[PDB]
Amino acid sequence: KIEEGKLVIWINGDKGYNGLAEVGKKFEKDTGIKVTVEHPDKLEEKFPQVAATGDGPDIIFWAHDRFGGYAQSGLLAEITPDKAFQDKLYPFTWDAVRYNGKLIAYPIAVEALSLIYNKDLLPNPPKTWEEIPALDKELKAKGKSALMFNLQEPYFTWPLIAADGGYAFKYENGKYDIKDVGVDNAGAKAGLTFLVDLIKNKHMNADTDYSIAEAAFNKGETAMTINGPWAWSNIDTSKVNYGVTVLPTFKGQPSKPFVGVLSAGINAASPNKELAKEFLENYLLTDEGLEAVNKDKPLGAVALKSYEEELAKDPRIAATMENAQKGEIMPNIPQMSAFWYAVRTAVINAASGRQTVDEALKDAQTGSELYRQSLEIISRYLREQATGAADTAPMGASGATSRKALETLRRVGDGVQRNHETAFQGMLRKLDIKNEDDVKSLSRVMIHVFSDGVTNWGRIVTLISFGAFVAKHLKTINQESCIEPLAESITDVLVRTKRDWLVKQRGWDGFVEFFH
Ligand SMILES: COc1ccccc1-c1nccc(COc2ccccc2C[C@@H](Oc2ncnc3sc(-c4ccc(F)cc4)c(-c4ccc(OCCN5CCN(C)CC5)c(Cl)c4C)c23)C(=O)O)n1
Ligand SMILES: OC[C@H]1O[C@H](O[C@H]2[C@H](O)[C@@H](O)[C@@H](O)O[C@@H]2CO)[C@H](O)[C@@H](O)[C@@H]1O
Repeated sequence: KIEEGKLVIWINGDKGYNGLAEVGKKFEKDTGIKVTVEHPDKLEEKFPQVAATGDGPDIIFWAHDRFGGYAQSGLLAEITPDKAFQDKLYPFTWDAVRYNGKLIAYPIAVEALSLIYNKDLLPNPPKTWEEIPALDKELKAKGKSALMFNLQEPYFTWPLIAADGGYAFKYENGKYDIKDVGVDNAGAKAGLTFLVDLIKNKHMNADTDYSIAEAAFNKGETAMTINGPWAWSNIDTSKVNYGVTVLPTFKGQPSKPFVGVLSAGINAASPNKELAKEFLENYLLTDEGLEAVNKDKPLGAVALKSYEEELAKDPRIAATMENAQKGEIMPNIPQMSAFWYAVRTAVINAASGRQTVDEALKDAQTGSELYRQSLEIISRYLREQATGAADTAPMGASGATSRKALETLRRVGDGVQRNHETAFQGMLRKLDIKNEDDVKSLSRVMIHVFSDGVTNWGRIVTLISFGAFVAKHLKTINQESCIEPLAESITDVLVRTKRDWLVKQRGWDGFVEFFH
């Protein structure tokens, strides 16, 4: 479906897309291949939908956090640069784009938020978040405000939520404990409560978004903002005497921004993969290519060592790296999209007063844990049904919920398979499942049948029960390796299509209560 002999690129509208188009024109001059750069709204949400049907751009740019989910869905081509090329970029940038041992994108630049301040209003920035209410009172008396930043995207509030101990997925001993989510701990509550109190005390407004905060800072109305390197170009045009510095501390601890590596992935459905690799390696990831993008909107600390050696001399880049070192590189696990949606809703609801901080972060914790919790129950049920023996591994975090949900699923799911054996057997025979490809075909039908019907626990149990019925068949035909992917497929469609309803039921605790 993607046209051969051209390149279509998607990049966010806050990045240097006109500079990127200049690199595309240089590519066309040599090869005669036209390069079209687009910046659609919500491109990070559109890409997984359109690429799943074989459509979409040839190349997608986004921070690396979204790319593990795309790679898990088979939407990205593996990238295999030679050693000479790999050595030109910092190794930690390649680490950001590695998923299941394979490189799935080219790293471009390292982005971290910093505190940006107007030196003409505030010659010295505040070192702590705690002093911002008094600074706002002093500035309000002269017709100014202390701080405005985007409150609609959780990326900007995360540094404050993480400062006193909030975390997305625990990281210790060089590994993630994906079962350990920290969005509703005391640290996360303290940071979000601080933000909500700034709004309650009229130091900030819940409706402030990217455009509003940018306009206020660039017009000299607010003394400070929180933003990344891409914002510096518009501040330069405004002529505000600005500085870029370390984010304020909270409870004496540094603010911890989630660090993104802007990366370029190649669509697995592209018939232009070799053209895309040539464009990215030999035109974009060069001093001249990155300089073209950087001159339109600054990239941050670029992954290309030769160019970064020059950019690192800029005090704004040193401040960006200082904030990056105090924060953490984002995970790229497929559940990052769910974590971001959950925290986005939590911040918006707490800031507006729709939910208290406790209610908001409890829902965010449920939403963030949903995939792993659902897979634990569904995988265990399918495998024990297929083999006749249960998994001996400990349940882990939220073990009581997992154990009680599995006990409930055994009672209700066994009843579904018993009573509906006729239709289940008839469907299993019509599907003629013999291998991995037949399981993938079953999964596509399963998605639309499940999604279009009514949302209730009885239909959710039927979906999972049919999965167990298929798992028994897979065991019989020596295709036991197909059971875990089937469990992942069932988990995917459940948590993706029914996300809001599942969170509203308190997840699997609601299921246990419903069938008590
Ligand atoms: C109060 O209610 C409850 C309380 C406790 C527990 C359960 C319930 C409950 N509450 C609600 C419903 C049901 C039982 O529903 C069924 C039980 C058995 C069969 C059907 C349905 C309808 C149901 O189906 C599904 N529900 C949810 N997710 C999925 S994903 C999926 C599915 C579909 C195709 C695939 F390839 C793979 C998977 C189906 C599905 C839908 C229809 C199906 O058969 C239709 C008849 N065919 C069979 C084949 N034969 C040759 C011709 C006649 C079958 Cl077998 C399946 C598995 C499906 C529904 O849509 O409501 N139970
Ligand atoms: O707000 C959640 C959002 O955060 C990050 O997105 C950043 C992006 O990394 C920056 O390059 C810039 O565009 O600002 C975005 C925030 O508006 C994550 O990369 C993204 O996945 C997540 O949804």
